[PDB]
Amino acid sequence: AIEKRLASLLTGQGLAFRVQDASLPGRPDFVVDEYRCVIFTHGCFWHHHHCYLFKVPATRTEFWLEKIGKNVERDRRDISRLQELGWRVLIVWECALRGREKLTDEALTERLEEWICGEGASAQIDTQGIHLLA
Ligand SMILES: [Zn+2]
Repeated sequence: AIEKRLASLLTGQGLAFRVQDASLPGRPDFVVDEYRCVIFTHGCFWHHHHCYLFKVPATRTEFWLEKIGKNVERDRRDISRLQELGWRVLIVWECALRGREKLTDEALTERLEEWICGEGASAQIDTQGIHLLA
């Protein structure tokens, strides 16, 4: 589900990028060839984030937890394969992009500028800032 916010923010920074790229593991939402980095915009429910957007469904609970667990394992392998290929990976969680605690365009823009152009190690952005992936 292509993120409007991010396409316009990346465009404003002067960067060229590909979107929803099926040629790379995980089909990353945005790919910036010039800086060897890819960006995923993950939903907090489907990818099992630890924030307030994560809610356990009251119906077929076990089924849902098993399914979302499998999504997480698949995400870990896609991220490892990308890194083995030489890509840096950023995950921007949904809680940073939409809803009550979302970042301002200014805060979000500054974190993107430093991470892309400063060649930061793989990381993830949430409502509390930027964190390494490992
Ligand atoms: Zn979240």
